[PDB]
Amino acid sequence: SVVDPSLIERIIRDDVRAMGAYHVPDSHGLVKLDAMENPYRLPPALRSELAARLGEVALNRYPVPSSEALRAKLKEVMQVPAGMEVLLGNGSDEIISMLALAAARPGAKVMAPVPGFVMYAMSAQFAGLEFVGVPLRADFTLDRGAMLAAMAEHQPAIVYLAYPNNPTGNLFDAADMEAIVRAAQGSVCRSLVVVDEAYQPFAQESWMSRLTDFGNLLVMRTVSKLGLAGIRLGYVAGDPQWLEQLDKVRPPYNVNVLTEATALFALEHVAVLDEQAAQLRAERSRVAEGMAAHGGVTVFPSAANFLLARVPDAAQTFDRLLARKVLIKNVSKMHPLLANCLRVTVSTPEENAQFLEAFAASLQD
Amino acid sequence: GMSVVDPSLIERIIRDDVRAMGAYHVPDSHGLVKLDAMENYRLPPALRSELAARLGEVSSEALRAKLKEVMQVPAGMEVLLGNGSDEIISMLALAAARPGAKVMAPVPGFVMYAMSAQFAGLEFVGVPLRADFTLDRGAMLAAMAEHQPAIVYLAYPNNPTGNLFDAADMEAIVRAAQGSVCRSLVVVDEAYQPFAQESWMSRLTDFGNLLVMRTVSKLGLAGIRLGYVAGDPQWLEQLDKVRPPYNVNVLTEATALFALEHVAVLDEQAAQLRAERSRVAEGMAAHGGVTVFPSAANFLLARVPDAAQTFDRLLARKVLIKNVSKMHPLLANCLRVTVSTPEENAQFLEAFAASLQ
Repeated sequence: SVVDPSLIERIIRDDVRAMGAYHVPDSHGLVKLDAMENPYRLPPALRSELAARLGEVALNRYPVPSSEALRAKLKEVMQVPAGMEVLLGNGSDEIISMLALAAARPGAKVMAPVPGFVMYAMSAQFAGLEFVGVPLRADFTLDRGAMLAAMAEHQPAIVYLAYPNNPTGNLFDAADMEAIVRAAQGSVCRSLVVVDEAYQPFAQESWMSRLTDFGNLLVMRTVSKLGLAGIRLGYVAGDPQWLEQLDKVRPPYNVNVLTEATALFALEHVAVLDEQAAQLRAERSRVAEGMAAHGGVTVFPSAANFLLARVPDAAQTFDRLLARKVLIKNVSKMHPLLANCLRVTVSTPEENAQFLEAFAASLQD
Repeated sequence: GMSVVDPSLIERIIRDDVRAMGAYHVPDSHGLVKLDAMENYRLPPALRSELAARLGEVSSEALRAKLKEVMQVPAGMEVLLGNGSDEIISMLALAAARPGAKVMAPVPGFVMYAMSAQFAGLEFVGVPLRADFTLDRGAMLAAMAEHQPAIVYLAYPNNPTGNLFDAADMEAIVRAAQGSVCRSLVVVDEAYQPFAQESWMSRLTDFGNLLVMRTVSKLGLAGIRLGYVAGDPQWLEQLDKVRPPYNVNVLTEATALFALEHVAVLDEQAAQLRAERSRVAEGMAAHGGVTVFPSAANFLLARVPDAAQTFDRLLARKVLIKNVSKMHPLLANCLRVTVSTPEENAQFLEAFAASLQ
């Protein structure tokens, strides 16, 4: 090796080098419950129908998925209110970046609760805008007064609210959020408020209908990738006066055809996707109950496909789980309020049962 | 009111220049011969069904191993996978997005070097190429000395100019970025390099601040090409920390593996490109006032008397090429034309000839 390690130290962000193995190698029997992903596969009948449709779209056998058709289907399926426009993207990150870029005015700031979605290189993930993180309460609830005070002091351009939040899992108090949306219209500050529902499972309480009630609100979501890897379709709904501006800063590339065809298929099989969501809800409860039954464990409330839990010793529990071929996410070092916290992704019944046993054993000192 | 948009709030939040821009209107390319994009198809029946089978049935390890084998990634170097060169360029910008971190590239260059920097909130330093689009070593080194960039992109060959920069100049740049002039990661972007050409891959052994970026052919299928970056694990282990889980679609990977297992087909693609690119270049250069610039890529850059007029006339004749005229002073009156199938190339040269009269 002819690498100069001091050059790597100089070029790569300290927070990127600080992080440990974001991806660990796929060994024999390793159960991964560390990533934002849905382990559930479709029924064989739907799997082969999707494989057929994507294969045909790949080989130019089936027709091109029209963006106008995909947007129209989203509006219908997602009950986008009358008068509101939908804008498509390559995942939620592109849409967040487009938003930040559209608002990249001299001195523009982005404000979001912390610990929150963008856990590293925040300003970088918000087109160079200054990031202002407002701590959530110790129990991860949104601190209305703290948000309002920071809003008054800092005068942000954009307020981002993850609904549910990553890594904490919780849906913030709806009243507190409405107060924030109204405050940002002028009385406290002047901001676009973006409710990010990217970690929200299908057929759940959405802010989509609140687009009718607030002129400074945008609601962003994603469509399932249906276990084929790749890029989830991202989308943002809101008033044409906001979206028409946002669409001018799109990167020099469109949304790829497989993502569009896959998202279309997802939208056309909502009954099946509702079934998965229900099965995951039942499994999340069993996993939460199992973890919660132990001494010194706090399982925090969750509306997501993952659970955050505080344990006596996260570093120790992580290693002991990995020693039993179970990989979860240690979020302990990402923020002071996440001290001794692990984030477990809800998986299949078989994998959940393996996690629960390994978790129970790892906690014994 | 509470429920209605405040147009002064739009004015306060959204950039003045974005509001001044016209709306994004998606143009229909229906009925047009499209020679404005970075695409090559022509796959035979037997392979098309074999590929169809593979995609019907559908391991990143297996793909990563086959990439290293076929592309002869040097011993000790690893590969990181992504969605085209685009995702890799974005990941690099994010991983290197420290305060004051600058991205540098010779200009005119691929729009994503500057764009990736803008999206990551990083300054971009364009260093002009010479009027003939050759790399200016002296300019590059002075720029590096002055600005101290974090990343330097050296395309091989360059988009939209098509040419391969001087190898000695490039090596000088890579070595200067090790500490003598500045301290930068130098990425050789081989995304536009056809198969079976001179590559920087083997030089990963010689330079510790070098990464080599490439794509695999998608065999003319619709969608994304597999993109990958080869280099030392100490670099790639850090870049892997911003790679999203399951970032690449299984069909993208399947097609990439199918292509890496049918190298002879990639060789035949390369051979047909050499022939057709010579044909198109000659046909264009025959016209008075037309300068075709040298290329080792899937497209040709040409300067015409009036690019706006030639573009409109070609479009009126149902042929779409890329008007890069306004994208850099050095591209004044330049059009970038993608080399395609014999039939499409014939239609282009027919339309091009009629549009110049």
